Formats: sequence, C-alpha cells, structure tokens
Amino acid sequence: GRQKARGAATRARQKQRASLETMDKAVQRFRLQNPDLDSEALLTLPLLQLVQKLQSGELSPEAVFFTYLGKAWEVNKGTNCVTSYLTDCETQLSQAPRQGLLYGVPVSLKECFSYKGHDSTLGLSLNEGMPSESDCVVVQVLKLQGAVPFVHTNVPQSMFSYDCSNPLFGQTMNPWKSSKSPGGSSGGEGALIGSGGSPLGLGTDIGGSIRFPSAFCGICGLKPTGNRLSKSGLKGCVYGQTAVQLSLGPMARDVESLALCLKALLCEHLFTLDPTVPPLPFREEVYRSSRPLRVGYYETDNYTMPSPAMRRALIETKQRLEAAGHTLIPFLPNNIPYALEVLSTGGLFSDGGRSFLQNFKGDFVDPCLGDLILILRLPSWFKRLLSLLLKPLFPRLAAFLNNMRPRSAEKLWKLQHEIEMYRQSVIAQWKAMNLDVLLTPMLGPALDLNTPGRATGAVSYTMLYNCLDFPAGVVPVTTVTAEDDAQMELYKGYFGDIWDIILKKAMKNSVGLPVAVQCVALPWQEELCLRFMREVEQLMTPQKQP
Amino acid sequence: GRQKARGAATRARQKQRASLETMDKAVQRFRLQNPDLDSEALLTLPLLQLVQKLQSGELSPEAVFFTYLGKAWEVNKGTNCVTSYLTDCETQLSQAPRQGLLYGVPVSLKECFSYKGHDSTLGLSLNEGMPSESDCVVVQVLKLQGAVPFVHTNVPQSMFSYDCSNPLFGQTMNPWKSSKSPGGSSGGEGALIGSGGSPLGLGTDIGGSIRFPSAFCGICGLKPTGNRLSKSGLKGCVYGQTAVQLSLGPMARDVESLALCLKALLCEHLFTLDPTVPPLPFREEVYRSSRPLRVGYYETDNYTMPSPAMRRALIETKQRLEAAGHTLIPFLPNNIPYALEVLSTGGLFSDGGRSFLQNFKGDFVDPCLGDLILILRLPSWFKRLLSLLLKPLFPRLAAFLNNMRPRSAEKLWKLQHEIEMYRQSVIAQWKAMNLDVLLTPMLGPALDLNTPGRATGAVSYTMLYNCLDFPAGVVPVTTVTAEDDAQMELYKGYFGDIWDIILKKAMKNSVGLPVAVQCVALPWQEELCLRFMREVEQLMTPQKQ
Ligand SMILES: *[C@](=O)([C][C]C1=[C][C]=C(C2=[C][C]=[C][C]=[C]2)[C]=[C]1)C1=N[C]=C(C2=NC(C([O])=O)=[C][C]=[C]2)O1
Ligand SMILES: *[C@](=O)([C][C]C1=[C][C]=C(C2=[C][C]=[C][C]=[C]2)[C]=[C]1)C1=N[C]=C(C2=NC(C([O])=O)=[C][C]=[C]2)O1
Ligand SMILES: CCCCCCCCCCCCO
Ligand SMILES: [Cl-]
Repeated sequence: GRQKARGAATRARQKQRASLETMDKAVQRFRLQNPDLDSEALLTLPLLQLVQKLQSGELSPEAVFFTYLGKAWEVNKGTNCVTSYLTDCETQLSQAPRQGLLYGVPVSLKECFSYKGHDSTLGLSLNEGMPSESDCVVVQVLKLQGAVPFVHTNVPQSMFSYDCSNPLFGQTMNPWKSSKSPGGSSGGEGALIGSGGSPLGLGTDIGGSIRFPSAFCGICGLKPTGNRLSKSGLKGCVYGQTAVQLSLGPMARDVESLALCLKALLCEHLFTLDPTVPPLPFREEVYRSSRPLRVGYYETDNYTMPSPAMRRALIETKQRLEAAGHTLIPFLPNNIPYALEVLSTGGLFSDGGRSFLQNFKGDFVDPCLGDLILILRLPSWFKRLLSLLLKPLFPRLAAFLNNMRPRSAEKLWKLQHEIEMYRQSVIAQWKAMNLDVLLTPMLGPALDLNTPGRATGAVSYTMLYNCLDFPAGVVPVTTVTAEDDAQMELYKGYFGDIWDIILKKAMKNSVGLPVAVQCVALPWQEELCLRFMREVEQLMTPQKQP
Repeated sequence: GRQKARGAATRARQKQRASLETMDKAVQRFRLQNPDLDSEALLTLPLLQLVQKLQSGELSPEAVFFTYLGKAWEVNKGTNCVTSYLTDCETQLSQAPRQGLLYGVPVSLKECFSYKGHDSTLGLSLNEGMPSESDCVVVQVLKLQGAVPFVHTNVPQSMFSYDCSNPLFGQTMNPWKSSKSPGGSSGGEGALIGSGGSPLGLGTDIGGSIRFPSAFCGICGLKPTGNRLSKSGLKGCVYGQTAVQLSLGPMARDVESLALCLKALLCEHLFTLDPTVPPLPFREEVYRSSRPLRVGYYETDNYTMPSPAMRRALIETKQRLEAAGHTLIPFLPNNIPYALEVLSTGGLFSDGGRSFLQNFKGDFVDPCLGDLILILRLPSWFKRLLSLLLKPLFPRLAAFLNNMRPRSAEKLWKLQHEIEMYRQSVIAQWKAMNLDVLLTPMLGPALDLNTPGRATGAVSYTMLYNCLDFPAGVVPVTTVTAEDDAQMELYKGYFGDIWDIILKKAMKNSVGLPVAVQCVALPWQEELCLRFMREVEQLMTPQKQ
C-alpha cells in the first residue's frame, strides 16, 4: 500500500541528483573561466562585508554566486542538506535590482518557501509533483531587494520535528559530527549555513524549528513575533490552527546578518504584497542602541534539566553581561508546565492530530518522527485511558497524551482565551521586574540522529516562546568541553521518564560541539532582541569577524 | 425563578438614578459659580478648536468638563443613554497631564470599557454588582493623555445586537426621533455624541457596533483593524473567539476628532501597557495627503437591498468624488453570501452559541434581541432539521440557522483557514484594480425600536469588514427626504423573507434622519481610511471643516 509513496521518493531522488549535477556543471564552467578568483577570501567574508563589496562593484554578483554554489555543492556531500537547485536563479542573478539592500547575495531557503516551478514536498508523498504556481511573498521581497535564492534545503517529514529526515530526500546530518542531528525543522539551513555553504537563509519555527538547528549547528537564528513577517504563499501541512502561530525568520553566521535580513524584508514591498502584516519598519535606532539592560535570566526551566554545557553556557553569559554593566535579574515565567502541556500541545493538537494525519495517509513514516503518528492515531478514549494509567508513574507523558485529544470548537475558544490570558500574565510578571530582555538556556549540544523524536520534553526551552509569541533568538557562546561531556554522565533530568533517559544518551560523545543561549524580548521587539543578541555575541565570541 | 434578575434591575436603576443626581448637583454647583459662561459657544466648538483652547488656557478644563456634563445630563432626559457617572473623574480632571494631546477633553465610554470601581453589566444580571478592579488599557492611555472619561453609556443586553435595550437600564432612544433605535451595540455613545452631550467616545464593533450607532445618530465612527488598538481589560461576554475580529474605536462629531483620538491612543503609553499591539504610530502624513484616490465602490451588496436614502447617499458621494478628481471604480468583494453566512456567522457561532448562552442563565431576555436566544437554545439536530425545511423558500434563514450549529475544533480550524484565504482573495481583487480605498453603502436610516433584532440580514454591509478585518468608518452625508421615505413603499428586498419584510417597515417614517456611507481601506491603513473619510466629509458636508 505504498506504491504511490515509493514512486514519489524515486522521482524526488532523481530530481535532487539532477539539481546537484546541474550545480556542479555550472560551477565547473565558472571556475574554468575564472581560475584566479580567491574563493576562500570571498567565502570567509562576513555577510555585511560581502554586501558592501557587491554594492561597490568590488565583487561581481557572478563571482559571489558561483563561489557559494560550489561551496554549497561541496558541503552537501557530507550533510545532504540541499533538496533542489532553484533553476532560474542564474537569470535572477543577471536581473537583480542594483540598489537592493541584498544585491547579489545568494540566499538559501527552507523547502517550504514556495518557489515558482518547484515542489515544496515537506518530505511528504502527497506534495510530490505539485510545483508551486508562484513565489511566496518573502521570496518575492528577497528578489526585489536583489537577493538570489538558489537552493531549497531539507526538512524532516511534515516539519513537525526538531530532527531532519524524510522518506523522499533522506536524512540531513550535522556538519560538526555526522552521527549528530543538525536539528530541525530548518535543519537543511542549519547544516548548510553552519558549514559555510550559504551566507543567509530563512526558516520557520512553531516550537523551536529555527532555534534548534541554529544552536545545534553553531549559527545565529531569530524567530520574530509570528506576524512580524508575511507567511503568504508558504507551503504548510496544518491549516487554520491559530492558537500557536508559526513564525518565519532568518538564520546566518552572525547577529548583524539577521538584522540586515530583517531590515531588507521589512520594506514597502512586503507591506503592500501582504497587507495583513503590520507595516512596522525596522527600527535601527533600537537595534543600534547600547544602553545598559535589565536582563532577566534562568539557569533551568525546571522542566528540561539543562546539560552541564547548557548550564555553563548560560552562567558564563550572565557573568559577562554583569561585567559589562548590565543588571541580571533572576526570572522564570510562571506555570511553564501548563504553557507546554496544556496550551502549546493543546493548541498544536486541538483536533487530536486528525488534520495533521491527513498528510500521512498512504505514506511512510520517517523513523525520525518516532511514535508521534502512531500516538496521534489512537482513539480519544484510548489516549484518555492510557493517560490515566501513566499519570501515577510518568505525569509528563500522561499530561502530553491527554492534551493531544480532539475537542469541540467550544473548548478551543476556551483554550485560545487561556493562551491570551497566559500571555498577559507573563507580560505582567516581566513588567513587575521591569525587565528589558530575558536570557535563557538553549537546548544543546546536538542530539544523535533520530533521537529528537524520542525526546519531546526537550522542546521546553523554545516552545514556551511560540506559546507566548515573543521574539526569541539564539547565539552560539561556547563548545562542549571534556568536563561538560563527562558530567553529562551524571545527568538524571527532573522526571526520570523515557524523555529524560533518551536525552542523556542522545547527548553522549559531544566534545567540541557548539552550545548556545537564547535571547527573548517582548512582542514586536525584534530590534531589541537583536540588540541583546549582538551584546551576547560581542562578549562570548569576542573574536568573531566584524 | 426571576427574583435575581428583578433585584439586579432594581439595583442598577437605583445606581443610574443616583449617578444622574450626582451629575445634576455638580452641574448646578458649577453654573452658580459661572453665570457668564457662554455654554452654547463652548458646546459648539469643533473638538480640534476645543483642544487648542484648553492647551492655551483660553478655556479651563473645569469649564469644558462641567459644561459637557450639564449637556450630557440634559440630553439623557430624552435618550436614556447614560448608565453611570464615572465617580472620581472630577479628581482626574484636576490631575490631567497638562501636555497630554487630549488635555481637558471629556470622553464618554461604552459600558464595556472597564473602569475601576464600576460595573460593566452589558445589561446582564450576572454582571450586576461586580465592579471592575482596574481601568482597561485604553482608559489608562486616555487618562495619561489628559482626557477625562466621565460616563458609561448604554448597550443592548450582551452587546450582540444593533439595537440598544437591556432589562437593567432599559431602552436608549435615537436623539433625532424617539420611536427610532439609536443603533448599537455602541448605541448610548451614538445617542450621547449625536445630541451634543460628548465631544468624543469609544465603542466596540464585531459586526457593525461602532458603525450602526454612528450612522443612525448622524456622527462619525471608525472601526480600525482588530489589533490596531488594545482590547486588554475590556469586559466581554464571549472569550477566545478569534475567527471574526472584535475591534475598538473612536466615535465623534467629525473625522478630525477620530484622527486626533487615534493619534493620542497610538503612543508609547499604549504600546508599553499592551505589548501585544503592534507599535504603529499614527502616520500623520498619510492622513494629511491630498493626492487623488482610486476609489472602488458599490451601491448595493446584493444581499441587503439598500434603502432609497442609502442609495442616493452613496451615488451623490460617488459623484462629488468624481467631480473632485478621484477615480471611481466599480468593485464588489467576491462571494459575499458565503462570507456572511458561512464564515462570519459560523465564526461568531462556532460553538452553536453555548458560550454566549451562559450569560443569560437566570436572566430576562430583552425583547430587542428578538428570537436570537430562543433559536440558539435549540439542539443542533433541530437547527439542522429546521434549516432543511426552510431551505427551498427561505435560503438565507436556512443558511444562518445551519451555520449557527456547534462543531469540532477540527471544523473550526477549517473555518479559520477559509477566513484567512477569503481575506487574501479580496486583497488580491483590490490589488488587481489598484484600489486605494473602497466606498460602500452604510445601513440607514435608523430602524424603528425593537426591529434590528428581527432583521439580522441587514448586518451585511458592516459585518463583511469584521470578517475581512479591514478598517471601516462611516461619515454622515445626507438626511432622508420625504421623497426617499415614500419610496420605501416600493422596497421589496432581494429575498422577500422575514428579514426583508421587517426591514422595509422599520426604515419607514424616517424623514429628516441622518444617512451615512462607509469608507474602507486595507488592514493597518487607518490613516488612509481617515484621509478618505475626511475627503467625503469635506465634499458632502463642507461646514464640518
Ligand atoms: C518547528 O518549530 C518544529 C519543532 C517542534 C515543535 C513541536 C514538537 C512537538 C510538540 C508536542 C508534541 C509533539 C511534538 C516537536 C518539534 C517547526 N517548523 C515548522 C513547523 C510546523 N509547521 C506547520 C505548517 O503548517 O507550516 C505545521 C506544524 C508545524 O514546526
Ligand atoms: C456589535 O458589532 C454587534 C452588531 C451585531 C453583530 C452580529 C449580529 C448577528 C449576526 C448573525 C446572527 C445574529 C446576530 C448582530 C448584531 C458588537 N459590539 C460588541 C459585540 C460583541 N462583543 C463580544 C465580546 O465578548 O466582546 C461578543 C459578541 C459580540 O458586537
Ligand atoms: C479576575 C479579577 C477581576 C474581577 C473583578 C470584577 C470583574 C470586573 C470585570 C471587568 C474586567 C473584564 O475582564
Ligand atoms: Cl497582529
């Protein structure tokens, strides 16, 4: 009963292979004509510098484009992050608006950013051979700003996962260690940007999907307020779920690139192409501010025990923020377990997962999804009974299961109102301490391939901020030491359930992997959040290229 | 079992009575100290000039406040629009921030704008004797801008109505004609502002509730995009419904007053007090633009037959815009019957009315609600059966009834997605004609008392824009002539169902009543919408500017 799904996989792998072949040919031809180009100097230029030399005419767009193309092709060899070469991008190159803020910049796109003539499969059989009629809005805006979107990058099947494998294009690997997940669902971006194959990409995030891959692969990512940027024309898999909104945002090698991307997207072109997005221009004066901050912080959410490296990462950042004159205030949003188990999970699965499951009918289920599909398929009464049996021993498992049940419109209204009140509760708590921003641990180091799907509880650090719909970003601040890695051996977790047990095993053998912290500000405060992310980057990686 | 509802009404009426008495004494006390005050001239100043005089010192806040207070008390005699005098507002008056953009302006509040120490009953027994414990955010911002909120005004019971009666405070009457509804649910505001008792107020709107009372009473009103202004701290009766967007906004005697109010609300105070609102400052330059406009228009929505006065109002306004060099382009949002019957109604009533109905347990149901409560109370199977029976002769009634049935979360997601797709579809139409703004009929003239609850169909002109969540304001442009009124005898409606029959009768006997047009722009374009409203006001009623 999988013939259709096998045929879709066969055609998708053939398209991926042919894309890669096309990229290689274009690259080899370019290198023939240009044997004297210093490609290493060009590839190691920070985006802002890259942009400046593209604008001044010191670098040609062709040079930058084919140099990134070959790098992307090369890093793909060991990561399998690229699903499709966006075909006509060479012609887009020659027609790029010369005064665009991203003129001549190659940009990589997560597969869900619809690009005319191309599938956005999400790794799902039912989406194969359905090429988009047109570019999504953000892609249009990138082009109107002179950028050159050039590849679609891999995502885990359906995107509802923080790993990164699907039955069409297979598994994407972390560039730091191939037995490690790159994170997800923007895992292709994480792996590609993290190994130098792209200077800028866009991802999406409903529970951490920009933040996980950024942290796991050692790059910067920002998830803005859900409606800060346009979602018009994006390929999705669940429609009309609005309790927990999806957010899209940039990933890149440094904080300044995230700021440039946001500044480029937040222009009249975006606001007129999608009038539903509030026309809030990028406030540069807020981003470039350098006043002392009141910084709320916590070392642990009391839900996911942090790895020793996560905890050290957080504490060292707190300490340097304090040495730099900031005020560090202990702070923890109230009722995190409610936010995760009841509001987030309830919001995401208000219908018991039926709408989500339509996607999987007649399809393989990628091992990286774990038992998610099997669990969602259980009848409501059975989820209920099983939840009751589990409650005494494993309350966390029980609480998630009970909240993944279908319910009436009436109860959805009640849930939406609760999400709304919880958001005001945390806003009030934040204002009572007069915080400017909030510093939190970020999940890391990277988990073994195919383990994120068995360690659901670990979305706690990021998913809290989709529930709250606050802008939240991540910045790499350290790498796992031998001592961090040895101490991980005593890791117990707060619950001792299967999620805690998997997390300890999945983080084994991590010496050298990047570890991040998370930076949060209030709704619509992307500029302040980025200002704070820049501060953490200046202090924790003082040797990063200007 | 009605002892509780009766008790609630007795207490509410005694409170209202004590408030009016407190106002009377304050007013008389002031008048004795100020015998030479030209009250008429003060009451007549357009708000803009009033603000300017208060800021310079030419007028004292006390003179402005007590003069409006006496006017409010006088006009309430014949309208019953005031439910409560906001007690401490006299102290607020002496403390108003001197540089506030609304320094010394008295502001009237629809009863649902929570105000510390005061009930927001919504005309419901279960809310009586349960005072708010804090000002809602917009009241806070008004006060931080130096304004003096001074009264709560009446609403129809629960607010789900475009009439204005409840069993607690009773019935509000149109100030132009006592047999007429002032509209609603922001009806107390329309009646108070429209009779000169308040220079500025705030209403709310989920299907027209700012626009109905504005049109019916002859004043200007704006329903912004749902999340342009903070709803934080408002009193409601249905919580968590997000398919069809609730909006709050200003009502006033002229367009400039709405623009001033928005400019004062859209400040740092608002944006820090409620970070969930996008911090979009009022773009003065967009509001002040005098560039020619591409104005889409329609003179009927093919759902509610416009009255002859509505029709003429629309066409005359169209012709004056053409004469002033604007480009008038025929435009009708696609699939209106679907947007109204499936999306809007299904959105408002996704749970079959069960949450709404909880508010009425143990309470009288005001006659102005008509059969709404009785209908919502019916078992889903029976709504469905009755819908089948009506379908062949009365498709509209059948459609509303079927779409007011409860459903699963899964069905609500599907509806939400359809709403989102529908909104993009109208945006796409608008883009393909390169419109700046859209001009539509506004329901009018005012309906007879106790008939809006029996003519649900007539919400079509306004509710479409809550569904789409576009900013939409109305501007008075003409008044009903005997000619317009006699032509009501030829009005048939497009459907001939009970709604069309009720509406035909209810709109008669309206000679001399105000009639408006509606002005619409794209989401977040309140300033452009106001720019257009200003244009209409200037071309049809030059005296306002
Ligand atoms: C990522 O943010 C997904 C990360 C993630 C979120 C939630 C869970 C989870 C929570 C509770 C129980 C089981 C699993 C695990 C991992 C991301 N990126 C996109 C999406 C997403 N997009 C759509 C859409 O339609 O565009 C729908 C669902 C998810 O999630
Ligand atoms: C007004 O906009 C009410 C005008 C109105 C809207 C809809 C209907 C209707 C539609 C279909 C079937 C039956 C009736 C009739 C009149 C207004 N102002 C506030 C509200 C409102 N507020 C809340 C809340 O909780 O704040 C809830 C419901 C309605 O409606
Ligand atoms: C929950 C605490 C507030 C209850 C006090 C009395 C109720 C006043 C209602 C006005 C505010 C609407 O949310
Ligand atoms: Cl919004």
